[PDB]
Amino acid sequence: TRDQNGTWEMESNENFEGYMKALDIDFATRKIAVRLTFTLVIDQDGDNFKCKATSTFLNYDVDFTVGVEFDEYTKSLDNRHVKALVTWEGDVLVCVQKGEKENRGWKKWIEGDKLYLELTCGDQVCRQVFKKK
Ligand SMILES: *C/C=C/c1cc2ccc(N(CC)CC)cc2oc1=O
Repeated sequence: TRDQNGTWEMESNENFEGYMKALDIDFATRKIAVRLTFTLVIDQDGDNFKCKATSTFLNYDVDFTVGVEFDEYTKSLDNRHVKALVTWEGDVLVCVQKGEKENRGWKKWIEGDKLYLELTCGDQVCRQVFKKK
């Protein structure tokens, strides 16, 4: 399915530190961030997405339209400027963040009532799995 609407509670988190280290997140923010569980709230209407990931400390907010390139200032993460583009590869939602970092982006897909998120930077791949609340 291409329907990722929902409130999604973290079930698994693998190699979050490696991804954040690849982004050069400072040590203290990174060490706290690796410890924390996230809820992902995805508000999707056709091609229009609003994605909010919340923890007790760090936050992530992005709005986009599938297939429309946009400037992203990554800000609360690594404070960089990228040219972001979100598209479908089958039922996998693929984001490429064009900029200083290679292989930077993410992939989101549904596999049996679970939402998978892959965060990529360089040769680092973080895998997070969420359950629909
Ligand atoms: C497609 C959604 C990706 C995504 C990206 C994120 C970046 C940073 C963070 N945090 C804590 C809330 C910083 C450690 C979370 C996050 O969640 C996501 O789903």
